Amino acid sequence: GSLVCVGTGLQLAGQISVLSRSYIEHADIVFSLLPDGFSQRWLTKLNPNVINLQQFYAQNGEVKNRRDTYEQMVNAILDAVRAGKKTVCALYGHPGVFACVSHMAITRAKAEGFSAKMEPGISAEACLWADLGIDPGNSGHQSFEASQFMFFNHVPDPTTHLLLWQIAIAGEHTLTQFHTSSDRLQILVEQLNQWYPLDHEVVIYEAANLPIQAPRIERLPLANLPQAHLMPISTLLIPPAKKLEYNYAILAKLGIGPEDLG
Amino acid sequence: GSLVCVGTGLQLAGQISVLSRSYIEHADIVFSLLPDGFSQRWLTKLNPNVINLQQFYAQNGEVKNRRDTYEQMVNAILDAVRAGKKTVCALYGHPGVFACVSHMAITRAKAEGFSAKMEPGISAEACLWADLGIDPGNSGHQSFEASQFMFFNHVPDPTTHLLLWQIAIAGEHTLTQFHTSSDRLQILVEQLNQWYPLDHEVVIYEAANLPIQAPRIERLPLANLPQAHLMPISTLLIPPAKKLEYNYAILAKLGIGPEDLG
Amino acid sequence: LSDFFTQLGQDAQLMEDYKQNPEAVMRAHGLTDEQINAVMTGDMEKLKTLSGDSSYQSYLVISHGNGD
Amino acid sequence: GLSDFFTQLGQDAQLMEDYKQNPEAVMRAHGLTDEQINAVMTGDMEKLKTLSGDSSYQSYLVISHGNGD
Ligand SMILES: Nc1ncnc2c1ncn2[C@@H]1O[C@H](CSCC[C@H](N)C(=O)O)[C@@H](O)[C@H]1O
Ligand SMILES: Nc1ncnc2c1ncn2[C@@H]1O[C@H](CSCC[C@H](N)C(=O)O)[C@@H](O)[C@H]1O
Repeated sequence: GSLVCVGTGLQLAGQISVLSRSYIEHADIVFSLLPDGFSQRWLTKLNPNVINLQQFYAQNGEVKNRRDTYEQMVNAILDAVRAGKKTVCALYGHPGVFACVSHMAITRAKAEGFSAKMEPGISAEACLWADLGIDPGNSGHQSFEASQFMFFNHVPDPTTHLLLWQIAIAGEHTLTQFHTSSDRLQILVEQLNQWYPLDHEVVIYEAANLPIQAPRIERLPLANLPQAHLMPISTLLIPPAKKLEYNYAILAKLGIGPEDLG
Repeated sequence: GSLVCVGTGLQLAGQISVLSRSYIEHADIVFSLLPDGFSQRWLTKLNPNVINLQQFYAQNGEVKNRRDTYEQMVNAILDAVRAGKKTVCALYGHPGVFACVSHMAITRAKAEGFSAKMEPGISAEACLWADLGIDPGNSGHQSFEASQFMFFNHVPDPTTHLLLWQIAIAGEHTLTQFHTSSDRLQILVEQLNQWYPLDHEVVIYEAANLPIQAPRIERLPLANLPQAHLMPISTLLIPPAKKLEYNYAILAKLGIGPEDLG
Repeated sequence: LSDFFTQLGQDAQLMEDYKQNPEAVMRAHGLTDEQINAVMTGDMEKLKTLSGDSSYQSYLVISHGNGD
Repeated sequence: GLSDFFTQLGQDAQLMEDYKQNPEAVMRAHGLTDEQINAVMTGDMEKLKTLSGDSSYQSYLVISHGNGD
């Protein structure tokens, strides 16, 4: 058996790479985690031998640690590879961007002596630069998982574009709930206030999954985040609080000044 | 006339989106900036009406500010749109990741009252996560243009995976040379030494452009960077110098501790 | 619905046709008035009901920030 | 020849998996020369560009700068 993890992108049908589509087409079996029923239909027309990974998420109000969900997803994928199947894992966006299942499956497959590789895809971050017309290189880019930012010590560079991913679960420590609470997001606001004013304009971004759908680009002051409608697919963009300032220290070592820059 | 900016990804032929390929196919004219002759041949087969933007770079050892190169690229694209052509700009990777030409063209086209949009693509960073089996979410991610890191005040979080892009021109202040010097790279090493030990393992990464080609994944101590072989396509990956540490202040406001984390 | 969306999402010619005249293209592909109204109001829940899958529940979080 | 093979292999998951199992066999069968195969196996992208018909395709790929707008 063998494993190839691919991404389907955010948009229905068209945002997959030509090669990645081919991998899905020719696979013995596909393990899927796609955004909606239109995407699921499109996959099943491409290759009818599909196991939906959606089933491993907590069902009907059960208490389930997402760590157990992901373990079950990885085990399901590996059971097909161990059986001898040419296996493809088809995750939405990029299969290895804020997604542990493909990395874990590939690590486990290599350790058990199976061919395993990941094919890059178009992530939600890739869609943001396009939709907002922002270049990550303009003043730099930082990405953190919102809950990791709250639980561990991270220091943002406020000259960058900062992305907080999974903002809808920010502070949800149990890994058993589908969303956080207004009081948790107020604590995040107060934490961000170290670098960003309360009136600092932030953007709730949602890339479209359908070709008839506009992206969500909601501009609001940071102070209003805890009252905002958030979904699991919501990303929080925090544009720069400060303009770029000259590094006179390093310019001095290079023997130049700002007037010398091309 | 109208503009669509697309990406071709890093790999020949296979790493473009299905829809992005369709945009090239149906274009009246294509302005291209692709990695090599194989990719140029592939594009010309898809759509014969191609203007190679490569021509606007300094030729035959001339002294030319890249700002003038980029202005000339944008002007060439907009001249097609103004004439009334259904115009596609096809840049390698993602057309809006560390690429000013597409964002500038789109800005200028909208201001002149033409339809302009950007389609996301698979960037060199999206390739890196797959090829190295690193998730940007695992401890977070930061990206800077290497020269901007030296010339302006940027502070890395050393718990993150840090990417310095265009490392090969780090510190080349004129924007008229194709590469920097070892002395400039040695100054970058000393600057980075505020957060990273001299013996800190860094990675020189080059995503493959051909299907028969392995990526470059060269591990070396930071100290050895100034003697390393760099190319314009080289990206410097600086893995975390420190493990994640518990944010006691926020945890207390949430009324939890490390032992409560799921 | 699913047939139209899948074509439109892959075909740059149909995409450019759609962007010029969305209502004319949706009607030419047989979309009902209430399907069109769902599109123009951006009611993604209604389109999911009309196609057959809003019974399909979809949670898309595949990672966490607790480490280990 | 060289170009047509690479363009096909880059897009076709069936040919890609055939190539992975037996690179030399798949390259011989698509008509690659011994010198072309040697360039591939030694990772010499420079020589491969020569055997394709380079005619000096010089390709500088930097489309941004860090000096601020
Ligand atoms: N449609 C969308 N718009 C914006 N962000 C999205 C999104 N879908 C997913 N995300 C982001 O990704 C998080 C889940 S992690 C999975 C990310 C996916 N691998 C990708 O490549 O994009 C969400 O909590 C959100 O922060
Ligand atoms: N093959 C490759 N491997 C690694 N990094 C690459 C690369 N090609 C380009 N880059 C990075 O991109 C920089 C140019 S800026 C253009 C990046 C391109 N739009 C993309 O999406 O990838 C290079 O200096 C390098 O840091």
